[PDB]
Amino acid sequence: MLEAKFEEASLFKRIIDGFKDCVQLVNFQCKEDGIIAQAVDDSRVLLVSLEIGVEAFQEYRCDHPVTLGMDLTSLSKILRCGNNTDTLTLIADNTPDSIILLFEDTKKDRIAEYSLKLMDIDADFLGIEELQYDSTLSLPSSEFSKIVRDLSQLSDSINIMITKETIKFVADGDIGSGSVIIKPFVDMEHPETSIKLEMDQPVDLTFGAKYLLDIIKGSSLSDRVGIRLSSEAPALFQFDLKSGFLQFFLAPKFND
Amino acid sequence: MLEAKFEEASLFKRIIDGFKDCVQLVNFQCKEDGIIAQAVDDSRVLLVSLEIGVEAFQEYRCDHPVTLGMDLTSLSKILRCGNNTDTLTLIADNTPDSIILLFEDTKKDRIAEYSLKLMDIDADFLGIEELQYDSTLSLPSSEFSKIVRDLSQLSDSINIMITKETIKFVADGDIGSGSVIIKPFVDMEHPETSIKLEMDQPVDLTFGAKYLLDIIKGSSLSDRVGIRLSSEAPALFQFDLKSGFLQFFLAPKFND
Amino acid sequence: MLEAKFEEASLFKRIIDGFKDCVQLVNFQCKEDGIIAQAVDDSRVLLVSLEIGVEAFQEYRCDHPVTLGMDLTSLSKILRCGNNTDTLTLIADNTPDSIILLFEDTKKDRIAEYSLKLMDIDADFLGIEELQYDSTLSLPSSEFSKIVRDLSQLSDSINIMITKETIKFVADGDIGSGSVIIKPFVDMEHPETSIKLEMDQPVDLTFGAKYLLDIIKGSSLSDRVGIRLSSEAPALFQFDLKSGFLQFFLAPKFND
Amino acid sequence: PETHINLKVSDGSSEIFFKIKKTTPLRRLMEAFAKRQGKEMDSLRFLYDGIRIQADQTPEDLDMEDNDIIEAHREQIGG
Amino acid sequence: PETHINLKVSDGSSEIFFKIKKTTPLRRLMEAFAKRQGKEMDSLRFLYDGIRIQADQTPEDLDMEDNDIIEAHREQIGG
Amino acid sequence: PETHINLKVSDGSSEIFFKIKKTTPLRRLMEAFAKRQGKEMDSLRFLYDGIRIQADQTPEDLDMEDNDIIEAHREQIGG
Repeated sequence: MLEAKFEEASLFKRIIDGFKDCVQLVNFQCKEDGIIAQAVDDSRVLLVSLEIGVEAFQEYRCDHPVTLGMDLTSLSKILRCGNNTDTLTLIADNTPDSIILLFEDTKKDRIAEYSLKLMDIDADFLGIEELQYDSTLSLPSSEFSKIVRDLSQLSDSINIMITKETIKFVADGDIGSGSVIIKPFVDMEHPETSIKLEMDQPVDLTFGAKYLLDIIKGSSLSDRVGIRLSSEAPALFQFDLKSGFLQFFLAPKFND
Repeated sequence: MLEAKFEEASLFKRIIDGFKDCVQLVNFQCKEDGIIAQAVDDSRVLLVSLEIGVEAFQEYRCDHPVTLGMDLTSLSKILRCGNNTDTLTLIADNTPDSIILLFEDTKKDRIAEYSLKLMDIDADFLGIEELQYDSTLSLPSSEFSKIVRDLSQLSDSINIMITKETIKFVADGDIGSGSVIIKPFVDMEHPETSIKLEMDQPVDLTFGAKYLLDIIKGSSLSDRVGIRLSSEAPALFQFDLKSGFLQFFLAPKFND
Repeated sequence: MLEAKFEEASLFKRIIDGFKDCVQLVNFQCKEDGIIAQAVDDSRVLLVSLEIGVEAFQEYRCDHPVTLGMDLTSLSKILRCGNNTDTLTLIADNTPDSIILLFEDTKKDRIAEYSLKLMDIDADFLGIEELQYDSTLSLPSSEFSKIVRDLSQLSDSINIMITKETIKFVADGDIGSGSVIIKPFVDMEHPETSIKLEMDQPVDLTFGAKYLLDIIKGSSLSDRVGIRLSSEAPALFQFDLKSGFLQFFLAPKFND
Repeated sequence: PETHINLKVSDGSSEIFFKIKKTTPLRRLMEAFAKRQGKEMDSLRFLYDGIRIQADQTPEDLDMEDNDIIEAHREQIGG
Repeated sequence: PETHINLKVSDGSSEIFFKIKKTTPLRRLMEAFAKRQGKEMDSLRFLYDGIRIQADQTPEDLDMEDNDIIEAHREQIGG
Repeated sequence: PETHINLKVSDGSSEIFFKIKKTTPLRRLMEAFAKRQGKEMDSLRFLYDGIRIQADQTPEDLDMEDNDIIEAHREQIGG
């Protein structure tokens, strides 16, 4: 029996909005220590990985593991049905066809109960081990979002290139090209705007801007984004939650 | 001769926006005690009824009754031409082809005068007597608007079902179903949010969500909505104005 | 060598937004005393004329005159790449294929450098001498914008008609007609809202509303608009900048 | 500034009108109705416009109106 | 902080320039023009940039500029 | 309210851990590392997470964390 009452009702919506534009059918696996979800997009260059640990819930209960197959388009719709001061609880019995989404006001004057039919979704062959990475950066997610939105107007391809004290973003296209160069810095007054870089090996990788444009939607979940790059594996873009994360693993393009 | 100067220029626009998505051609009948308008939509399951009594006007004059046939699409356009601090006066002579809409600033620096060609509109056979109803509720119109917008994502049909102390709204569709249950309550601090219910007979009726989606647009006209339901007549959704109302009468769907 | 650093980065974007809906390919000519640009739309009834004098720049340098042919659609895109607190510098060498647009933060943490390929644009036969005009008015640009947006719903044609103390705007169409009459006045409290009129000869001209709808986009550049009308030349709609202007010259329609 | 309110109490085939101050608990008013029916006041659930009310509250608590109705029903937690 | 303003008054084929303080009523200035035309000052309507002005007001009321023009016209409520 | 921080200083094939107060300039800590390498402290550029740091600053200036790393590199303005 699954019963999960969210700390903040709006959080789940924020999570789903985080990746509904990458993949539309996902299995959420509920276990005794939280919820995880993984999905690969159709072209198989992008893997989304979600972990919502137990501490994201006001109250959590999963007797036996259950798999909840959801169309994120449908789910998104039901999630609009939620006042910000409302409580959201996920309820499902063992071997369900339905997930119940139960919205409640403190007074209990307005009880909204949605029951969503589950789907049979094939989620097979999901390999996931992160070799050590050549480089790890972190920066504000809005900054990164802006860099990607800007450069994506010039090209379908964004190159990220990392050197001793420099992160360079480069798009080159028909109308011309653009480079954004950023420098790691700390500002001890407002530390949340810092840019930090650990470079073991310098790296130079290109990514499809269409995918980056989806990944940046993770910005609603957290202030910062961690980017892990290696010359021989998929890149990691990570957004942390309190008790979990949203990861996006993206295949670099081939150097033609 | 018709001369009607609005208390607040923005009111008329608010009124028209209230029902321009239900019907597009309506006759406004001006009489010595105010303006009324009635129209049935094309499928003939919805009747809109408007009454603007004399007290909505700063100044009112109708010597002999006149009928003003208007395309609400055109009218809506002209109504955009109005600054919020402006004055709106409707002017028409007897047997007109035109309604004049006259917008004025206090200084009289900017005089905007629109002259709209009237239309010949057939408005026949409009039967209107409200049998007593099985049940009468009232609630905040924004609440009701939210309930309808939410449930309308699951189904083309919304069921309203009333029992001793309970109002239940139910939509059931392909992706799943949703129920909103609400309880009559009063909060003597902020009384405008109350839910009140008079149930003589319990009722259970289904309505086309597409029509409800139009009816809820009445929310710009008032804080509360009155809903009158009977098992053997059209339902009444009423929005009060100061000196008048906007009513929508809606045929229930047949129980298949 | 061209090097022009803008006083305010957002100004250039404001300028381009001012006329990108009239013409899309324009040559910007840079000279030792500033930047000018002129273009005629495809139907050849509208001439756009831009002058950005040297005092709009924090720092300005043009050794030899250069011509920068730009697609304003592309340019507009690159201009979105600019934080409001950022600095914008235009850089080009002599006989360039590229204009560099260089965005910089004070800290120099984020350097965005765009390089836009120039275009070969035919800009020939641009005659420009303004005969004296029958009438000159000025008014708030938002007022004028509102008048045009409003009247343009009734007709493809707006008539402006000027008499001793009166400016009348008139659109007449299928659904009906509208007239806005305005009076010159001064309000010495808030003088920026004034309407002033110099009429040597009374004038009566009609203009295509589609073009006026583009011209009013100049409102982002200044509070007031100057309108110069003559019965025998194109009308002038002028928006002043600090050190320059945006002019639009518009052919009146023929009196059928 | 009207101080009193007229209310009706009904149970279907019998009703009683009462006048009381807006600030007076509905207790006496409920007991009075319950008496003339020969019933325990605990035997009866009292509704105002769908809202369940308790003898402790006043017309202004419930924000009542001149001529408002209280309906009296038999006992159930349903019901 | 310039205190005086130069204005012109015209009626078509004759004009007169005047200098006055920004804070001085246009009365004298209008009478002066009207005198040299041999006309009643009530015989004349006075416009500034399309605005009808009365002898009671000052250049700063009308927010006037160095070299601004006042046009003098014959009588009508039209006109 | 933890007062001390543990940091590592590395140059590739050799590292030294240090504990210091958050409010103490990195000077001594840099000189110490430079000593055991037998190098001029001016001979070395010191990076923290890509940021170039100078002996004048404290872990809290740079907003450092327990177990953070300072990398020591040879001289260049590149580099």
